[PDB]
Amino acid sequence: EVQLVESGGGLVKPGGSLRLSCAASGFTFSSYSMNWVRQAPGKGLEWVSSISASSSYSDYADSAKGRFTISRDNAKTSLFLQMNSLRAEDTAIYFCARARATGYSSITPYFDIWGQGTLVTVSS
Amino acid sequence: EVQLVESGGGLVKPGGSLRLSCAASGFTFSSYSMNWVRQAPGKGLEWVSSISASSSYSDYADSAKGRFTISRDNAKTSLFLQMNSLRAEDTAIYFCARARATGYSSITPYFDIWGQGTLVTVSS
Amino acid sequence: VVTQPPSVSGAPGQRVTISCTGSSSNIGAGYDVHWYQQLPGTAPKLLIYDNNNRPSGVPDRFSASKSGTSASLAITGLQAEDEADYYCQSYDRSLSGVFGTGTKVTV
Amino acid sequence: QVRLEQSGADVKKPGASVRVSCKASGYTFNGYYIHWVRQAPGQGLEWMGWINPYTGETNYAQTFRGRVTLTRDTSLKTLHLDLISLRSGDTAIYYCARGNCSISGCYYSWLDHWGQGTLVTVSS
Amino acid sequence: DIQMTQSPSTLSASVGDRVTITCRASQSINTWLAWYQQKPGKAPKLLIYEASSLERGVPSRFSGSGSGTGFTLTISSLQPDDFATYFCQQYNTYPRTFGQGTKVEIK
Amino acid sequence: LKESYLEESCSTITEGYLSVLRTGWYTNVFTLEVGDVENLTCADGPSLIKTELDLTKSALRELRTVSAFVLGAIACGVATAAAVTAGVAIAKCIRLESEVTAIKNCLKKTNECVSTLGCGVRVLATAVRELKDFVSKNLTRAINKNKCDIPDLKMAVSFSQFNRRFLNVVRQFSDNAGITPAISKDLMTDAELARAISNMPTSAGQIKLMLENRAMVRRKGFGILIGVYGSSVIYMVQLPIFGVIDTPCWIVKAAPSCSEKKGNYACLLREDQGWYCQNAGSTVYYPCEKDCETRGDHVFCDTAAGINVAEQSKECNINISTTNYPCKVSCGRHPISMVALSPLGALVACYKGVSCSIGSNRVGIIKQLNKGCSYITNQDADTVTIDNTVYQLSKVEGEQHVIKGRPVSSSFDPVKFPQDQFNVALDQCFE
Amino acid sequence: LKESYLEESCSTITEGYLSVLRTGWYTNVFTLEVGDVENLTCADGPSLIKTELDLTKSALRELRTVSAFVLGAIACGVATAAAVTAGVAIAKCIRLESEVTAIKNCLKKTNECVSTLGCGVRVLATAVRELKDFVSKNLTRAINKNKCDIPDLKMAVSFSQFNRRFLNVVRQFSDNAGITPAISKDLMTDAELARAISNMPTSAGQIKLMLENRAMVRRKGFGILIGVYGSSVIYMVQLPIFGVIDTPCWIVKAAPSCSEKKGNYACLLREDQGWYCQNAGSTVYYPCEKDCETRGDHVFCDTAAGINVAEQSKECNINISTTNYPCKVSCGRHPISMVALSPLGALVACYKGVSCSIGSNRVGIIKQLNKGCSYITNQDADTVTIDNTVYQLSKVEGEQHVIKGRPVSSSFDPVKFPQDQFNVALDQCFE
Amino acid sequence: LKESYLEESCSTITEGYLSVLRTGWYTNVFTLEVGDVENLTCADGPSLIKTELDLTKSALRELRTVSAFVLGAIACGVATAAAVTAGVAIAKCIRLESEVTAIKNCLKKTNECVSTLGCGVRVLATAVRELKDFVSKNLTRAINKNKCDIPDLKMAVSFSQFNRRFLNVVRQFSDNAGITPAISKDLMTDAELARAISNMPTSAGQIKLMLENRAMVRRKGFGILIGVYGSSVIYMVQLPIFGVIDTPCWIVKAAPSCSEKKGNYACLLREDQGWYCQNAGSTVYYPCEKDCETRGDHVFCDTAAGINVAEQSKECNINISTTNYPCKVSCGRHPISMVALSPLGALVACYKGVSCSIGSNRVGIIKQLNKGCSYITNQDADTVTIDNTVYQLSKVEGEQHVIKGRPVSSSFDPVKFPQDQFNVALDQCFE
Ligand SMILES: *[C@@H]1O[C@H](CO)[C@@H](O[C@@H]2O[C@H](CO)[C@@H](O)[C@H](O)[C@H]2NC(C)=O)[C@H](O)[C@H]1NC(C)=O
Ligand SMILES: *[C@@H]1O[C@H](CO)[C@@H](O[C@@H]2O[C@H](CO)[C@@H](O)[C@H](O)[C@H]2NC(C)=O)[C@H](O)[C@H]1NC(C)=O
Ligand SMILES: *[C@@H]1O[C@H](CO)[C@@H](O[C@@H]2O[C@H](CO)[C@@H](O)[C@H](O)[C@H]2NC(C)=O)[C@H](O)[C@H]1NC(C)=O
Ligand SMILES: *[C@@H]1O[C@H](CO)[C@@H](O[C@@H]2O[C@H](CO)[C@@H](O)[C@H](O)[C@H]2NC(C)=O)[C@H](O)[C@H]1NC(C)=O
Repeated sequence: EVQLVESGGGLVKPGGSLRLSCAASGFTFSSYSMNWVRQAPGKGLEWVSSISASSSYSDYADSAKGRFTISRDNAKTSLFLQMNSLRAEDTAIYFCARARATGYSSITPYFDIWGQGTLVTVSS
Repeated sequence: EVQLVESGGGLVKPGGSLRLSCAASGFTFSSYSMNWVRQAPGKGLEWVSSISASSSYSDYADSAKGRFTISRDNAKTSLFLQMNSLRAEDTAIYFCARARATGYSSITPYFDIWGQGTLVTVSS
Repeated sequence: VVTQPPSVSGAPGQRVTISCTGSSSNIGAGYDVHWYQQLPGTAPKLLIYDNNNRPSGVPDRFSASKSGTSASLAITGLQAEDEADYYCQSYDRSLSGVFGTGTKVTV
Repeated sequence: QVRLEQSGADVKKPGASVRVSCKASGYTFNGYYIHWVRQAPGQGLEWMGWINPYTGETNYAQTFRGRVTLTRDTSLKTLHLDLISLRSGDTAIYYCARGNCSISGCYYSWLDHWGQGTLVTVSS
Repeated sequence: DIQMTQSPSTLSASVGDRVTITCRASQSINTWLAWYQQKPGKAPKLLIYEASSLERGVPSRFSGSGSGTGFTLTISSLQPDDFATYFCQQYNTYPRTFGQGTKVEIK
Repeated sequence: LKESYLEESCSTITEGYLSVLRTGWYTNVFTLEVGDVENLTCADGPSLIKTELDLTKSALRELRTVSAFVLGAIACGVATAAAVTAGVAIAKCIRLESEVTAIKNCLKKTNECVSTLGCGVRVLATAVRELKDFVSKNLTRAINKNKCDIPDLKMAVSFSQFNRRFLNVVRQFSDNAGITPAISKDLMTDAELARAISNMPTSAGQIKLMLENRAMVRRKGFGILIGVYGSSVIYMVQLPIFGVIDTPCWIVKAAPSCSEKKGNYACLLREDQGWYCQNAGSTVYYPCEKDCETRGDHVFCDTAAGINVAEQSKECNINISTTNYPCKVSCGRHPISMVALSPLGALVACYKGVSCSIGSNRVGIIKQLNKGCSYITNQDADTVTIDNTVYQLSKVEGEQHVIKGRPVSSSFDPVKFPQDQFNVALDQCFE
Repeated sequence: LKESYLEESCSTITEGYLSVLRTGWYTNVFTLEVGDVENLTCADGPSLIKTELDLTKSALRELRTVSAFVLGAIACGVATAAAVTAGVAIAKCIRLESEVTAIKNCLKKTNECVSTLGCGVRVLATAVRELKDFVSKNLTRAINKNKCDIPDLKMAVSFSQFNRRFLNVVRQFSDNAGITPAISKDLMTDAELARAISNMPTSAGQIKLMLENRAMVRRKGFGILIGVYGSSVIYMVQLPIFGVIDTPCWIVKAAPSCSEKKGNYACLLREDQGWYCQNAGSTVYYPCEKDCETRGDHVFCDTAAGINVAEQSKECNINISTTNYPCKVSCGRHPISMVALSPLGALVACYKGVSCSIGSNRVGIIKQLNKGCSYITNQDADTVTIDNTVYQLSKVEGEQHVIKGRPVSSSFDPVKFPQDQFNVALDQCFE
Repeated sequence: LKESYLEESCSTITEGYLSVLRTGWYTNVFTLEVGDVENLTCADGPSLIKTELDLTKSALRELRTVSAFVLGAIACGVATAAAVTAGVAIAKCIRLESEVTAIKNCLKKTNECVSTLGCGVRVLATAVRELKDFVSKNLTRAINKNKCDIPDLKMAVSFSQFNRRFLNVVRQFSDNAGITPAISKDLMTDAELARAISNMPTSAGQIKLMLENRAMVRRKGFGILIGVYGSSVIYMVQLPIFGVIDTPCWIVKAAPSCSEKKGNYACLLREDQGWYCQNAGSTVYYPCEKDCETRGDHVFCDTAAGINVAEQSKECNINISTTNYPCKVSCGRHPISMVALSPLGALVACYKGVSCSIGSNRVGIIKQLNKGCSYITNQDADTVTIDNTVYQLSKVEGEQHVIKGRPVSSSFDPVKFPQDQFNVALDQCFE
């Protein structure tokens, strides 16, 4: 089975720092763009950040920009998100998702394979 | 043997109408332009009409124009000439002749295979 | 911000339509609209991978469309397995990837 | 003037099929869409679909797809609506209408000119 | 699917009076709202195409107004010619959807 | 148009095209007259006239320096050689000093002449005279006492207008070594091509055709530079004669038919693709991709690019399983998934490991295709998707037919060795 | 960049390229407005304006007449067909009178508009208006009482400036039958292409790359003429959407690998040369040289020009001798000595009777090469000499590696018959 | 010229050609000075100077952004890679700031310089200065107080003349992305090319040759853009050094030789067609169909496009039936009737069902040809007719010879299987 599996999420205090790691398996990871999506409890999906297939491009939400850092290892097939200066508003389940685009009419990626999600709780 | 065989010639009163029909055989009829040539008794050959390979083009002599109508069926390999408004001057043998051109110097068709000729008499 | 109705409901076998609405920077900028489904506590499942297009494992009773600044998803033959959240997604020329506010289908 | 001469009435059994017609005139036929729309007596107008007369491309409403099929003859400048497996609920007036376009583009299009609505009766 | 809603369902009126007719969408259809006049037994006739516009041939006493969700058609001084059914039509989406109609009737 | 899908060999034949096949060449010998520009000189130094006059003179002197199986390659090499050899053969005839004198003396009293060369070929001849008239009647009057920084600025602007044609003919022949690939508007104005078309020794059927398809006429022709002669430049324009017209033509396109047995693929691909026509009861194949050009039903080809093929080759379109004709194929263990776009549809080959789908811009995915060859008619869908690459189908309508039959790659076993073969006859692939 | 020499099969794989693959098209419908030039006339005869006006009118009327296995030929043919078929589909959506009216009416209020066409495609629309403004506001005021030999000579010079764009668009569409193979500056200014790129539903990652590589954007696109509609010409420019980006790509180059058996040569050449990329969990091969243009690490390809190939085809690079995948080769008794220049070095084949050397301009001859294949990394020498033909090596630096292994041509015996074979699988060449 | 028809294999060898083979490159680093056009600005609004100045500035800004077996394919690719790799090596060496300073500083005192670059190559350098002189000495004096509606209209016309060259260099490098395929007149005037040829470090033989064949020089060479450096653009032109001259060269052409066995055809075609030369005690084959160009007896080729072929390969012309050398053929059951036009005649293959004739314009049909291959010397007829397609023969004259012998296709039996084969050695076709 093609699987994404998040790890490294947990409990941190405001101002805290944490590093999520999502292991990719079953697919040619070097071929795909990879995204982090978060869900605040009882709320909707927020896009967090994106990294391109060979790491040459990355983008973040305005909530994450400057604070977070997305990176990948294509040999260990693992996606990483460093989070710095975490806040209570960052309490969410974070999903890694494989990003794919048809590219015929426009370039907007759909997310086809989604990980299990890791919870992150930010509270004093 | 390659053969053209006219039919439908006969006696007509002036103002009458007749439909000549030349069966083509032994050649790939759809590949060739086809013509009608007529010979008044004791006179020379008068060109009557031409039809292109797929009927997309047709031309008539000034005596035939409007009065006559050339047509072809490529599946029954048959060439036809509707003649309306026949006149004494239309008394002639009518030959169907396969038209052919080497368009190197010019496009003027020679007539290579000629039918037997069918005789049309127009008299009161 | 792409916007959706908070909840919709229908009897089994009815047709429910989820609206998705946007602006000149996302759906109106020409960015296509994708749709996602999420059963409680599950990861989201992709239901419509582009405008209109369904991936495998999405029955023909799901349907979607895009129309200028707005998009829609219609679940025909609504069934108990459909009682999930649904999210539209597009891209915003300034905000990058934008999800809608999400809709709970209630059966 | 722009005129859409529609077919007169007809009557059909449930489960039968009907082919409505609309002769276009007074406009450059290929250049403007034709919409077919429906009015069940006692109900509001209902959109069947549209046909592009140049390409013959069509759109059908979700409620008629598979039952309806639109068509045109570009030589007769004539448009047709074919509707299959009629029901008592298809007792309605059917209208032919020429589309015209917003400066936003012809996706945003209204119905300038309409035909005399063909009433069709579906009954035992 | 844009349900259009139209009011009043009929409008008793007299010659010379200022008839005004309202149509409300269920989404911002911008100005993409035509108006049609139907006399009984006749094909409809386009009066207004963009909600403020006016078809080339039609009497200047007809005047459309409004943008977004709500729209109106006004007749500045009604004439005995004008008693008819009227429809709004949105054209922001497919399917094209029409108001249920209103009949302007002689008081 | 009519298209038959040939399920026996994963190929389509689209019929109903009307031939326009180039049988010969009509020559217009242009004389373009520059005049005594090299006898004019400017003393004033800085001048707009001097800049234009020096450019005019330079163009004239540089032009004085200028002077002239895998059947696809073989057919188009032959066609290229035939065209230039025919054109040069006429050019050689016009080169004679007595002949260019004859042409020049004819055009001395008229802008147009017909000449019969000593070779017996008769050619049209056309003068271009506007620049000589300018040089002689106006500029030689303006340049008095070799003064050229004159205040009559209209002269310099006019001069840059009249010489523009001459500079472009020079540029085109200079760049193309005197044999231009197509007839520029500078070589032959539309006002001159319409006149040439009228003068051609051709029927009014071709006249209507050639005036409507003027761009196809202009692109099938070419120019040859003859030379420079006494401040005049001589060149010829070669125009196509379309002496075979309206005969049947059809295009074959094919995609790989593959089948699996013992878990391993056997594939065949037809190699006899491209255009066919009938000429004078012969069937003729046009294997070069660069020759035959299409406009609606009319397909325009060089006859020199044609290879004569037996009429029985049509059996490869109806009975390729059983015909004794050597139907040319490539075969092997090479299941290439691909889309062969065709006039009325698409040949969609999709095989193990590759996903294949069809869809519409307003409906979504209409169908998922089976492994094998699917002929998707262009009414079935707007698009085909392979590997997530999206292919858009043609809008053109027409009859689509399917000649059903078990694919040959399934009906016969692959030859055990050598299993992969290139452009062989089909009996050599399958046991 | 990283290059591995593959001694087992005399081939190199250069890795480390970043994909920029054309997934789709974006349309800018240009309206160019000429105005009532055909309603103007000149009575004066000789005139600069008349010469310019008559040229402008001729260009407008001629434009009214214009209207639109060996995997390399297969894929690049398919890509050529796919591109024009996609563009003509949009053109046919635009062509409708109602839609060109909608475009034209939008561009009355503004120089730029977005139109959602009735077929659902969303296109930019742009007005080119400068010529109609000149024709109406100035030239029509200047040509009073049909006089045209006016002393306001600035009018005539200006006229030849404003119409220049129009004349070039006409010329380009005339020469190219309405499908111009690259987007001229006359079709679309940089000020318009930058605006179109800014107004195109793509991520800023593509936006930055497209503005940096505007020439690659400009050449991967093309134009189609829609037609002339009174005083205006409608044409569309197609811009590339690069929807697959930053994925891994590599180039294989190979040279003849030969060995001497009974004193006689056995040879093989790898036929699977050219560009490869990964797209969405699949590997795609780009078998023809006319597509994958490359700048720096970025390799730019048409996705329609790709052939999907199994991921296991990488085993024809890593240990081609052991893999059961059918690695495509040609083999035979044909020892061609040659230099396959590669990004980070050169594959040099030299065989009996041919002398092979490497040298530096300052050192002289660095070494004389053994018979066989040698990968000369582009730091080992400045030049390779064969037969006294001197080949220059690339200056560009990178990692170079050697995957050592006994050549297949040596380690396996050639098949007794048929020994010469073309584009066959390797198990068919060697026993 | 001298042509031998080789009846043993339906091929001709035409001899007597004199080599002119490109061995190296001579560089001219042009500096083109545009000047302080970017400091100039127009306040007046509508102006001819403003339109020309804005066009000049825009061309400068866009140029600132621009920066740079089937042996036919393998040879053409190797030659293409070799040329650009050679030229870019010089470009990399010129591109250093210290060197462009050295070039620019040398060209202050003079319009011409020779620079020995640090890479040890010496290059010519040439200043194009007329536009800077105009911009500085006149236009800057005209545009006082940023006024640009200057009544001295001569300024605007002059400006359009002086900048024309700059705009064309920009256009050619913009379209080609910095590597132009031929040396335009805008890149290099005839006066500059003649000056460069004079300076070229070559013998007076090549000097006379290169001055007479300036177009062949100009077409074999190419340009590379170095970049833009403030008010100036640097580009290099590459001129061909013809270091092998006057050596023997010959062309082989062939047509399908077929024979009827059990009523079935056996055919062979020689595939070693094209140009050959002797270089320095080696014979070299030029399979690249685009390279070798002929003028008179002189055949002009890139040495990088050559493939070294054993001297014994001449035995495929002398005794192909008995030579042990692997003469490359294709063979099969494929009787393609065709005309192979050759310098001094034509090979005319005609086979069952195809009629084949020769004629003259005045005689008519001279003869009807027998089935088989006929060599028709270009003195035997004006034309060859196949299927009523008329092929016209050359008029050039020279010795024609026939090396008689029974065709191989008749004298040897075809191999029972695989009978159809491509690019195989002849011992593999015939048992
Ligand atoms: C070339 O010379 C002719 C003849 O001298 C000029 O033609 C005259 O032009 C004026 C208008 O400027 C007319 O009034 C005369 O009637 C014309 N005469 C003839 C005989 O045509 C012409 O202007 C000169 N310049 C150009 C560019 O043609
Ligand atoms: C189709 O609708 C357009 C509007 O989208 C109509 O265009 C108007 O036409 C009148 C008369 O020419 C002008 O006064 C208006 O200014 C036009 N409107 C706009 C927005 O430009 C058009 O008349 C309708 N019919 C046709 C056949 O085009
Ligand atoms: C073209 O015509 C316009 C209009 O006459 C000229 O420019 C304008 O002229 C009016 C007076 O007629 C001024 O009020 C405007 O301010 C002018 N506009 C500008 C931008 O200066 C213009 O000079 C004429 N010529 C050209 C080449 O455009
Ligand atoms: C550019 O400037 C030079 C110098 O001012 C001008 O050269 C003069 O041109 C006139 C003729 O118009 C001669 O009589 C003078 O002798 C020239 N002087 C020099 C120093 O050469 C020149 O005209 C200006 N324009 C152009 C286009 O060069």
